[PDB]
Amino acid sequence: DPTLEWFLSHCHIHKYPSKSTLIHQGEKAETLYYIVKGSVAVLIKDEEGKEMILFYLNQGDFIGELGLFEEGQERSAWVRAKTACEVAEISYKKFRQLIQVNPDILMRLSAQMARRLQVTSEKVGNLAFLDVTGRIAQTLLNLAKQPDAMTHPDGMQIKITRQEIGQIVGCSRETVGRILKMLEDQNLISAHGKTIVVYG
Amino acid sequence: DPTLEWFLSHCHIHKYPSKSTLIHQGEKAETLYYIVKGSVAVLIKDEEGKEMILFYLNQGDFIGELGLFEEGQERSAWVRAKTACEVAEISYKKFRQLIQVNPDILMRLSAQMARRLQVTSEKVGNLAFLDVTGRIAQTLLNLAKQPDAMTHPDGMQIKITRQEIGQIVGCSRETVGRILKMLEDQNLISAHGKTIVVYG
Ligand SMILES: Nc1ncnc2c1ncn2[C@@H]1O[C@@H]2COP(=O)(O)O[C@H]2[C@H]1O
Ligand SMILES: Nc1ncnc2c1ncn2[C@@H]1O[C@@H]2COP(=O)(O)O[C@H]2[C@H]1O
Repeated sequence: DPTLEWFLSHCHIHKYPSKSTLIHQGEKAETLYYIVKGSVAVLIKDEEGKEMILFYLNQGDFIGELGLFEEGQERSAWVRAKTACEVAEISYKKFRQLIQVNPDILMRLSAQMARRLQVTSEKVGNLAFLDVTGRIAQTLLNLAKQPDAMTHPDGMQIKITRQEIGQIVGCSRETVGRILKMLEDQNLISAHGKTIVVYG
Repeated sequence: DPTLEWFLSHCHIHKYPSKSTLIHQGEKAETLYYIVKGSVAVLIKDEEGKEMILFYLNQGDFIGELGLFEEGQERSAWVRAKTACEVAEISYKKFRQLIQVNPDILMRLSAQMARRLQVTSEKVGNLAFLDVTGRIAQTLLNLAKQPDAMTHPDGMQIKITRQEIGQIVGCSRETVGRILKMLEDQNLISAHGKTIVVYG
C-alpha cells in the first residue's frame, strides 16, 4: 500500500503501553494519529465518573481526526490503549498539505468517519428503543458480528468481560451478570469464564 | 463561494415539497445531495415504526454522503423534508472526479461529517446518562439556542409539538406532556398550544 507508506513516512511513530491515555477529552486538538499496531477504546464520562465505551479502534484506524476541519477544537472524547500500541502522529497542517498532494488519504480517513457515524447512530437507536435486556442482547449480537468472533457449532463465540459489556451498554457489571444469566436460561446464549457463545 | 458554485454547476437541482421523503433507509446508495434551500430531518425507526430524529439539516448541508467511500452501501437513515426544499444531486462517480480536481470540496463535506459525529456522540452520552427529564429539559434549552427562537420577556420562545419533542428525546408524546406540565409547575417553563417559553 504505497499510499499508506507515503502517509506514514511523514508521521512520527510512538509507543504507548497498555492502559495509557493517548487522548484526553478537552485538550486542544492539533494532531492526527493512526494506529500502526494495537487497539484502543474511545470513551466518554458521566458526571459520576462512570465511563462509557463509544468505540473500539484497531490497526489501520485514524484517531483524533475530529478537530481537523476547524481550528480551536477540543478533543471530543478520551482514547485509551487496551493493548500496547504503535501510533503514528502528524500535525493537522502537515496532513492538510498531504491532502492537497493526494486526496486519497482524506478519502480513507473520511471512509472511517462515515462508518463511525453509521455505527454511532445505530447505538443511539439501541439506547432509545431498547430496554436493558435488549441493549445487552444487541451488544452480544454486534460483537458476534466482529471479525475476531470465532465460529462455534451452536453459534458465534466472543470473549469479553462483564465489566466491558457494562461499559458498552451503560450498566453495572452486576446488572450485566444477572442479565447474562437470564439469557443463558432462555437458551439464547452460553457463558464461561470470559467467553460467551451467542446462538446465531 | 466559488468552490460551492463550481460544485453546484455539476449537480442537477430538484425541488421536494414539504413532507416528501428524499432518502429511504435501505435504498442502494450511489448519489450525494446538497441542500441549496430548505430543511430536512434525518430519522431512524424501531421495529414498531416509531420514529426518532437523529439530526436536522439545513441550507449548506450535504446529505446522503455516508455511502460515498465504499460501494454497495445502503442508506443508513430516512431523510424527510420539513420545509419545501431545493436539493442539488450528483453521482458518487462524478463527485469523486470533482475531488481529484479540487479536494476542498471533500474537506467541506468531511467537516460536516466531523460535526455530525461529535453531536451524535453527545446524543449517545445523553441517552446513556440522563433521565427523560434531564433530556427533555436539555432539548428545550437546545431549541432555545436555535436561530429561529424568538426573544421573550421571560426567556426564549420556541414552537414545537409534544410529538416532535418526543421524537427527539426518545419518549412518548404522553410522557412529554406530563414532564412539560412538571417543568411548568417548577416555574422553569411556560406552555401554550404549540408554543413554549423557556424562562430565564
Ligand atoms: N462516536 C465515535 N466513534 C468512533 N470514534 C470516535 C467517536 N467519538 C470520538 N471518537 C474518536 O475520539 C477521538 C478523540 O479526539 P478528537 O475529537 O480529536 O477525534 C476523536 C475521534 O477520533
Ligand atoms: N447521525 C447522523 N447525523 C447527521 N446526518 C445523519 C446521521 N445519520 C444519518 N445521516 C444522514 O442520513 C443520510 C441517509 O443515507 P446515507 O447513509 O447515504 O447518508 C446519511 C447522512 O447524510
